[PDB]
Amino acid sequence: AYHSFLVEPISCHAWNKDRTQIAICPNNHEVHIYEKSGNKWVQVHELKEHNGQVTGIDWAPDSNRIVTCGTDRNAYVWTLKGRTWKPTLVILRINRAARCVRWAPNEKKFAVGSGSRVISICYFEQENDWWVCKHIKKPIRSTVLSLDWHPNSVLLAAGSCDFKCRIFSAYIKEVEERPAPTPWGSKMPFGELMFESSSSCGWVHGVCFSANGSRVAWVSHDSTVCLADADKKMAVATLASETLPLLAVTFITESSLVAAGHDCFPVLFTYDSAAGKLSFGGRLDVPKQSSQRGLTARERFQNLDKKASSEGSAAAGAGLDSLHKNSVSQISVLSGGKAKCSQFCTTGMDGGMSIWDVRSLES
Amino acid sequence: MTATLRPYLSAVRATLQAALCLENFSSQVVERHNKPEVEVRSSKELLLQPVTISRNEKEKVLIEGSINSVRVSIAVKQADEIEKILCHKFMRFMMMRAENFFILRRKPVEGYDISFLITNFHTEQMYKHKLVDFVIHFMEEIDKEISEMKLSVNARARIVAEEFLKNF
Amino acid sequence: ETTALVCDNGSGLVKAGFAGDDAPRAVFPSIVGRPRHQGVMVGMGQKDSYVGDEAQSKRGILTLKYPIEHGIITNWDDMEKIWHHTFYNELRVAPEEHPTLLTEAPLNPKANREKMTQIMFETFNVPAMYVAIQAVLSLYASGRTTGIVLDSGDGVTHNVPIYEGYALPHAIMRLDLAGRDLTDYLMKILTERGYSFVTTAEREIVRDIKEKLCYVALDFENEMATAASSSSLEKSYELPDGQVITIGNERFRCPETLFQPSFIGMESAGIHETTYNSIMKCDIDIRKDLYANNVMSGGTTMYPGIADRMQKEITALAPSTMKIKIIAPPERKYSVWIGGSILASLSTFQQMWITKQEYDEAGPSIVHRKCF
Amino acid sequence: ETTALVCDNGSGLVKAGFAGDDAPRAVFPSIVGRPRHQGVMVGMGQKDSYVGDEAQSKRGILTLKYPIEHGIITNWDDMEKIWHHTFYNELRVAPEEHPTLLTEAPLNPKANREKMTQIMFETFNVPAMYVAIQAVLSLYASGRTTGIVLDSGDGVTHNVPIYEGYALPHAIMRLDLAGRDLTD
Amino acid sequence: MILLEVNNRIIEETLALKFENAAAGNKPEAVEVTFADFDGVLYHISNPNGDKTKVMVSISLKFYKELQAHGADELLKRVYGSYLVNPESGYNVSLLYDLENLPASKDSIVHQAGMLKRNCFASVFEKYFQFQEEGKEGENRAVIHYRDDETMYVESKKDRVTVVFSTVFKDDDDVVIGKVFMQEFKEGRRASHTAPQVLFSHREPPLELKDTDAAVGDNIGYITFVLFPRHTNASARDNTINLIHTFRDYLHYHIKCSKAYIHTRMRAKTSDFLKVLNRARPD
Amino acid sequence: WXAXCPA
Amino acid sequence: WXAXCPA
Amino acid sequence: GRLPACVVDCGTGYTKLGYAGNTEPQFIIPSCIAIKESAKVGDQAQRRVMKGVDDLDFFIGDEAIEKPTYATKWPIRHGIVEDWDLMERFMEQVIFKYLRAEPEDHYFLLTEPPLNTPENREYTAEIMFESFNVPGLYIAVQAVLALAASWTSRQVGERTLTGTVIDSGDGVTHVIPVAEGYVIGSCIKHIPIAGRDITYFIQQLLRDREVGIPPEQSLETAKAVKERYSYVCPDLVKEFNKYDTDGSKWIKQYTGINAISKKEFSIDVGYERFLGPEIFFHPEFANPDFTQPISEVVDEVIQNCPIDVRRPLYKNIVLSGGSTMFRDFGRRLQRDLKRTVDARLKLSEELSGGRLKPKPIDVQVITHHMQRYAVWFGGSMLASTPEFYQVCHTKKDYEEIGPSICRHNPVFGV
Ligand SMILES: Nc1ncnc2c1ncn2[C@@H]1O[C@H](COP(=O)(O)OP(=O)(O)O)[C@@H](O)[C@H]1O
Ligand SMILES: Nc1ncnc2c1ncn2[C@@H]1O[C@H](COP(=O)(O)OP(=O)(O)O)[C@@H](O)[C@H]1O
Ligand SMILES: Nc1ncnc2c1ncn2[C@@H]1O[C@H](COP(=O)(O)OP(=O)(O)O)[C@@H](O)[C@H]1O
Ligand SMILES: [Mg+2]
Ligand SMILES: [Mg+2]
Ligand SMILES: [Mg+2]
Repeated sequence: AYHSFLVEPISCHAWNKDRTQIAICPNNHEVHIYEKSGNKWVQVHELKEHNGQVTGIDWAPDSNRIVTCGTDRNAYVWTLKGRTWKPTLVILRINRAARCVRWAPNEKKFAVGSGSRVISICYFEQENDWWVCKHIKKPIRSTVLSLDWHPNSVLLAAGSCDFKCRIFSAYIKEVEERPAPTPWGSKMPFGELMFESSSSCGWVHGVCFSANGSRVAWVSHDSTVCLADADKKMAVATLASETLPLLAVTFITESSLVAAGHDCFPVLFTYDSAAGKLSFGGRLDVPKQSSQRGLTARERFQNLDKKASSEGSAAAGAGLDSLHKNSVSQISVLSGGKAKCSQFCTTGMDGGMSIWDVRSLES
Repeated sequence: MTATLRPYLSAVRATLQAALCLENFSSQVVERHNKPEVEVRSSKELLLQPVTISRNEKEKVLIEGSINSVRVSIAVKQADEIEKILCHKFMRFMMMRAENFFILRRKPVEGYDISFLITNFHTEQMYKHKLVDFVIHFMEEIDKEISEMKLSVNARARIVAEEFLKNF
Repeated sequence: ETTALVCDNGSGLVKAGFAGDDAPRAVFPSIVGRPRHQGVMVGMGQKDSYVGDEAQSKRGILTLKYPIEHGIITNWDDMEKIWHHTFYNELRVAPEEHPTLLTEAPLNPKANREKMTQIMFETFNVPAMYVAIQAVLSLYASGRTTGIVLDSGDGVTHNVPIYEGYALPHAIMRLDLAGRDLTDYLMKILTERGYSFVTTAEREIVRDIKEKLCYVALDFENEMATAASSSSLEKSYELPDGQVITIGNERFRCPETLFQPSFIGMESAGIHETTYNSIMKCDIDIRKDLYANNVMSGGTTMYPGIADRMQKEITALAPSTMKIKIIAPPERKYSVWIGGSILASLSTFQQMWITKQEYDEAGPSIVHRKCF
Repeated sequence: ETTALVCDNGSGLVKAGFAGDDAPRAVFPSIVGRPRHQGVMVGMGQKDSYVGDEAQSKRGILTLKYPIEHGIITNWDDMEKIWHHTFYNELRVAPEEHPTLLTEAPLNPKANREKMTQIMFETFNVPAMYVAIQAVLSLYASGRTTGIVLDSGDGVTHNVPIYEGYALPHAIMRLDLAGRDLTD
Repeated sequence: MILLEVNNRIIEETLALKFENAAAGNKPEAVEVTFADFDGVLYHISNPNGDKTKVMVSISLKFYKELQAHGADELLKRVYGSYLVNPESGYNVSLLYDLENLPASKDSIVHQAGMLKRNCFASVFEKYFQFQEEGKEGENRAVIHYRDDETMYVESKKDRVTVVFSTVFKDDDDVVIGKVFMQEFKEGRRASHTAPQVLFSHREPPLELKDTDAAVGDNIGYITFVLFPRHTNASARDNTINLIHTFRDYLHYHIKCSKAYIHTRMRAKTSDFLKVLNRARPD
Repeated sequence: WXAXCPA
Repeated sequence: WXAXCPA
Repeated sequence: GRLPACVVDCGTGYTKLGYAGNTEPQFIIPSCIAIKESAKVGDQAQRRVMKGVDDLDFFIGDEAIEKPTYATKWPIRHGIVEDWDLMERFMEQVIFKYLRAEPEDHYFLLTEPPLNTPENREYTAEIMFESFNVPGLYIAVQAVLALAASWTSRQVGERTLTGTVIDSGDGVTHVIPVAEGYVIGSCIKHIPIAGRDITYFIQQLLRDREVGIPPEQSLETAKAVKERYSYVCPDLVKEFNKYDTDGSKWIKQYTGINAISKKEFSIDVGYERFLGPEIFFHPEFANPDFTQPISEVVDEVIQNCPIDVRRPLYKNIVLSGGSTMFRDFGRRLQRDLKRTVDARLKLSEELSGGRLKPKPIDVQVITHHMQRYAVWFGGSMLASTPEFYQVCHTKKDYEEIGPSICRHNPVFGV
C-alpha cells in the first residue's frame, strides 16, 4: 500500500478523524494538507506564515484544530473559520528550539517537547485571548524527543536523551479536575518528578500508553525495547536482538506491540502475562518485496558518462523492501484507539507514505 | 582478499553500517541550528565513543558517532618515503576538487590520513549503501593506485635515462 | 606469514600459486598489449594498457608484444605491470603478507638478476624472496636426485646434469631454439602451402594450431613418402571466421626442426646431440646413472612420440650394450611450479631466504653468491 | 543555457529538436523555391523566396532546387536561408540562448566543414557547437558499442566499422548511390 | 626542452635587440643588467664608464682559481680573439665588444658569446684529453668542485680517460626520487651502441677518491663515465662536454617533469574516483 | 564535386 | 641479448 | 656577492619577466602555451595522459604561435584559472629555459589580481614549495608596485606615498587608492571589462563593416588598436556626424600582410578609431551587467574613505597600464572628475549660505613613461629591500602549518 507525496523527506504527519485528510511537512518553511479523491490523493490547501522549519504537527478529532510546533521558538494553533484556515499566536518562552507536540484526548491542553531542556503545557484562556504557557524543568537535564498522553490527561511521559523515560503529573486546576484513583501514584501537582527509569538503557525516541493505563513501553538507540508494567510491583521487562535501532513505539492490544525504525520494515513484539518477558515477531507487514528493471537504451549510455555503464539501480535491499523505504520516522493508528487497531500506518523519511494491516495477514 | 583483507573490510563495513544511522537534532546549545555535532564537540551528551579497526601498526582507521553526523578517518599502509609522498600528493589533489564529492572533508585529521564525513543532509539526497561501498572501494584501490604511480615514475626515469644516454 | 608464493616467469606463460597446493591458481600468458587505433567513442577512457586473458580476448585491435624474449627480459615496464596484475587482480594478496619465489633459466646475465631483485625489494617491499633454477625444481617435483633435465621451454631449452647431492655446472648447455622459432617456421611453411599469417593475432592462432594438430615423426623419410600418398594424413582446422585450413606434412615438419636446426639456418645441433655431448663431458661412472634417468619438462615436449624418437636416437648414438629409459610424466607442464612449492614447503629452506635487512646492508650482489 | 539543439542537414530532409526529447519538433524537406512566372496581381509583394512545407504546398509555380546534392552543399545562400527559417520561424529560439549540434557524412571535403563552422560562428554567433557523424549517433541511439552501420540516406550511403571503444577509419566506404538516383 | 640548452638566450636576445638598431647613428643605449644561470654563477653586463660605445660582459666563476692556476692561453685566441681584456669585476674573465669597429658577423659572434660558461669550463677537460692524446706523461689528476657542495674529479691516464660525479640532494623530499632516478641510469643500455659504461655507487666510494679530498659522506652517490677515444675524438668532443656539463640541471629538470607527470596522472584518476562515487546519487 | 560527380 | 641474437 | 632574487609578473596578457636590480624587463612574452593534444574523444577522464616523454613535447612563448599542428591554449582568463597544470608547465619552462634560475637558491615574488580567491594562492604556493622548493616566497597586489614606479615621473627625492592607481590588464583593470603607504581594503572595486573585450568588439564590428581578410589572421588585423589607430573623444555624436559628413580625410587605411599566401590585403578604418577606447567610459556596450562608468566610480571610491585622505588622493592619479596608453584619456578623466566634484561642492555650499569661497579642489592627471609596465620595477625594488628577505614566508612555515601562510589578503580580517 505504498504511496509517494514528495521526493524530499517529510518531517511529521497528522490525520483527521475520518482518515480523509493528510498533513505532510515538505521539509520547508510551510506545511501542506492532502485530501482523498476517490482512490487518489490531491492537494487542497496551502498554509504558510512560519519562517522556520516545521517539525511537529497534531490534529484534534473534534475541534478540527491543527498546531504547528517547530523552530523559531513559536507555535501557532490553526483553526477553521468557514472555508479557510487562520493562525493563532501562542507564547512558549523558549530559547533553543521545539521539535515534538501532542494534544490531549479531551482537547483542553497541548504539550511541546521543547529543546531548551524544558517541557511546556498550555491551555485555552478567553480573558487575554492568548495561550498561556507553563514550564516543567525540575528533573529534565537534556532534550525531549517523544511525548505521549494518558486518557485522564493528567499523566505525561516525555522521553529524553539521558537514559530516562519518566512519567510526570501535570494538573492545571484552572481547566482540570481531580482525576480518579490510579495505581501509579497520587496525581500530584504540576511540575514534579513522579518516577524515573529503573536504570540506564539507551536513549528514548518514542512512548506508548494503554487504555487501562497500567503498561508503558518505549524504545531506545541501543536496540532495546522496554515495558514498564505498573500493575505489578513496578515489574520491568526487557528484550533485545540484532536489529538496528528502533525509532517508534505503539501497540495493538494489552499484550501486542509494534515498532519500526532504521530496519526499513515493521517489527512486531509481544508481552507475556506473568513471565515478565517479551518475544519477537518478524516482518508482520508482509513476506518480502520484489525487484525489476528495464533496458533503457538511453540510460545505458547516459549512466556511463557519470557512473559505470554496467551500473544500475539494483540493490540488495530490493528483495526485502530495503531499497527505497529509507528508514521510518514514526507510527500512527487508523481505527478506534490502541485496543484493536485493525490498520496501522507509518511515516518514511524517503518523502512518501505507506499503509499496512493487522488482519489481512491472517497468521 | 580472502586471507589478507576480507575480514578487515567486513568488520569495518559492519561498523560503518551500524554507525551510519543518523537523525536531525535541533541545536541544543546555540539558538536555532542544525549544524554537525561531531565537529563542534559542544555537548558530550550526543557523542559516542570512538572505535578503531586495524591490523598493523602503521595502518589504522577511526569511526566516530553522533546524531547529526558520523566521521571516519583512515590511515594508509605506507612503507617507503616515496609511498608517503605519493599518498600525500594524491590526497591533496583529491582535496582540491572535493566540492563535487559532497561527502569528503577539506583537510585530514592531524596525525592521520584522509577522513570522510556523513550527515543527515547527505543520507536522503544520496543513497546509503552506495557511500559505504565507495569508501570500501577506495580503501582497496589505494594500494593499486600507489603501485601504479610507482611503476609510472620508474618508467619515466628509465625513459629519460635512455633518451639521454643515446647521444653519447 | 603462513605460506609463500611461487611465480614462474615463463618465456611465454606465467604460473603462480600458493605454496602447498598441487595445482596453480593463476595461469595466463605473458601479454602486454596497447591500443593501435585512435578511438572515437566518448563513453570509455579504458585502460590504455592491457594484460592477461583480457589481452588475448581483444587481441584484434592491439599490438601484442612479449615482455620476455628467449629467457631474457627486454622491457622492464611490461614485466612490472604483469607482476602488479598477477599480485593484485588475480592473487589479491599483498606482497608484504607472504614472500615470493622466482625462477630463471641458467646462464642468464647477472644484470637481469640484480635488477629483478632490486625491483622486488624496493617496489613491493617483499619480506623475503629467493632465486632458483627450473631444472632443479623439476627434479624436486619428480622425486628424484639423479638424472638429466630437458627443460625445453617456450623461450629457451637447456640441460643440467646432476648427481646424488651435487650438480655439474661445467656441463650445462643452453640452446636458444624454443617454441617461438617453431611458430615462426610454421608460419613460413603455412605460407608455402597457401595460407598467410603475419600479425600477432594470427601468431596466437598458429600457436593454438600447433598446440592442437602437431606431432613428431619416428622416421622423416618414411613420413614424407606416406605424405606423397596424401589420403590419410591431412587434417582440417576451423578458424574463428569459419574458414577451414587443411594441414598435411606441416604437422610433422615443424617439430623436426628441434632435431634438425639447419632448417632455420642455425649452425648448431639437435637436442639429442646436445644431451649426448653433455653426458659425455661428465665422468664415466655417472654416465650409467644419467642414462638410466632422463627427466624432461617444459611445454615444448608434449608432442606425442617425442619420447620414443629421443630414446631411439640416444640408443643409436650410445653403445648398444645397456638400457636407456625415457620418463615422460603426464604433468610436465607445471613440474617447475610443483618443485618450487615443494622446495618452499621444506623446513630447512625456511632460513635460506634473503631478507630486506641483509640485502640492504650487503647489496644486490648477494644473490650472485646465493647458490650461484 | 539549459539544453542544446541538434540539427541534421539530411540530403533530402531536415530534422531538428531539443536535446532530451524523444521525437523531433520540426520535420520539413530541404526545398528553396523561387517563382518562375512574372506575376500580375498588385495586392501581393510576397516572399520572393520560399522554403519548407510552404514550398511543397505551392510547388506548381516554383522551380524547386535542393540546396544539398549527394551530401555536399552546392548553394550556401539556400542553406543559410533554411537555417534561418528553421531557427526562427519553426523553433523560435535565438541561436545565442542554446548551442547547436551539426552532423555530416564521412569523407566530406574540409572546405564544407570550415565554411559551415565559420558561418555558424559569425552570422548567428552561437555560443558553441560541434560536428559529428551520423553513424556514431546511430550507434548511440541503438544502445550498442560494436557493429557495422548502413547509413543509406537520401544523398549518400556509407558504412563505418566499429569496435568496443574504437573505430576503424581505414575501412570506410562511401557510395554516391542514394534515393535521388532511385527516383531518377 | 629535453636536452637543457647551453646557449643562454638572455644574452642572445639582448644583443639581437641592441644590434638590430646598431646602424641607426649615435645610439648608445646605456645598458646595465645582472643575470644568473646554473651552477650558482652570476653574470654582469655594464659599460666600463660613461663611454657607452663599449659593452662589457663578465663572469663570477666559483672555481675560477683552478682555471687561473691551470692557464687557459688556448681559450684566449681560439674562440675569443682580441676582444678579451683583463678581469675587472672579481678577478674573473670579462669580455667586451668594440662597437666603433665594424662588426661584420652577427650570428656567429652572438653564438660564441652565448656559451661563455661552457667555453671556459672546457679549458680543463679538453686540455686533459689533449694530454692523453699527445702522449705527454699523464698530467696529474685534478678535482674541480664548483659552487655546489658536491665535487667533480677526473683522471687522465693512457689508453682512456675517466670522470666521476658526486651527487648531493638538499631537500628530504627529492632525495629518494633522485636515488630512484639514478638507479636506472647505470643500467639503461639497450638503445645505445657507441656509448660509455655507466655505474652507480653510494655506500662505497670509489678507490680513486680515497686520497683525493672530494665529496665524502653518507648520503652522497657516485656516478662514473668511462671515456674512450671513439667518443672523445676531435669530432664527438663538444657533444660529450655539453652533455656532461648539462648533466646536473638535466637531472633536476627531468625530476620536476616527472613530478608534474605524476601530478597529471593522479588528477586523471580523481575523475575515475568521482565517477565511481556518483553511483550514490539518485536518478 | 569539382572532379567526378557534379557537386 | 646485447651482442649476438636480439634479446 | 649575494645572488639576486627573481621578479615575475604573471597575468592573463603578456607575462613580464626578468631579474631584480635591473632597469628593463628583459623578457616580455605572451601566455600562449603549446600542447600535443589532438582529437581524442575521451577527454574528460584522461585529459591528456601523454605517453612517454610526449608530455613535455610542447613549446612556449612567441615561438608557440607559429606551430600550426598543436593547440594554442591560454591558461589564464582575467585572473581566475580553470586548469593550473598548464601554468605549472609554463613556470618550469620559463624558469629553466629563459630565466635559468635554480629555485632552491633563489627567491620568487609573484603578482596576482586583487580578486584572486584565497584557494588559488594557497594551492599555487603549495605547488611552488613542493616542486620548486623555493626558500622564500611573497605575493602582493600590483598597485603598490605601480605607485613605487610612479616616483620616476618627477622629483624622486620628494617622497610621495599618497595617491591612487587604476591599472589596466588583458582581462581586468582595477582601482586601488594608497593613503601614505596604507591602502583602504573596502574601497576597492573590480572592473570586468578590460583591453581584450574591446578588441572582440572591434573585430565583431569589422567582420561586417568590411571584407577582404582571412578568418585566421583576424587578431593581427584587429590590433590596429595598439597602433596610432585609436583616439579618445570628448563627444560621441559630434565626431559621428563629422565622419558621416566628410568621410574622406578622417578615414584611414590598412596594409597588412597575409601570413599564408603572402598576398597583400587592405581595408579602410572607420568608427572604431574611437569607439573602442570610448567603451572604457561606456562599458555598457560590451558587458550588459556592468552599466557603470569609470570616472564616477573613481570619485565614489575616493568619497568612501576618511576626510583627511580625500584631498591628497585626487591630486595623484597615476597613468600606468597598457590599456591606458590611449591618447587624451587623462584629459577626459580629469575633466569629468573636476566637473562632478565642483558640482558636488556647489551643491554643498548652496544649502548653507555664506559669502566665503572655498579653494577649488585640484585634480591633476600625470602622464609619464613606464605605462606599459609598472609592476616590474616595483618587484625589483621589492627584491632589493633587505626586509623582503625577512618578511618572505619560510620553508618551515609551510612544512607543518600548510600553505595558508600565503592566504593573507588586504581586504580580509577577523
Ligand atoms: N598442449 C601443448 N602441446 C605442445 N606445445 C604446447 C602445448 N601447450 C603449450 N605448448 C607450448 O609450450 C609453450 C608454453 O609452455 P611453457 O612451459 O609455460 O613455456 P615456459 O617454459 O616459458 O613455462 C607454448 O609456447 C606452447 O608453444
Ligand atoms: N516512408 C518511406 N519509405 C521509403 N523511403 C522513404 C520513406 N520516407 C523517406 N523515404 C526515403 O528516405 C529519404 C529521406 O530519408 P532521410 O534519412 O531523412 O535522408 P537524410 O539521410 O539526408 O536525412 C527520402 O529521400 C526518401 O527517398
Ligand atoms: N600601446 C597600446 N595600445 C593599445 N592597447 C595596448 C597597448 N599596449 C598594450 N595594450 C593593450 O593592453 C593589454 C596588455 O596590458 P597588460 O596589463 O600588460 O596585460 P596583463 O594584464 O597580463 O599585465 C594588451 O591586451 C594590449 O591590447
Ligand atoms: Mg619456462
Ligand atoms: Mg541525411
Ligand atoms: Mg595586468
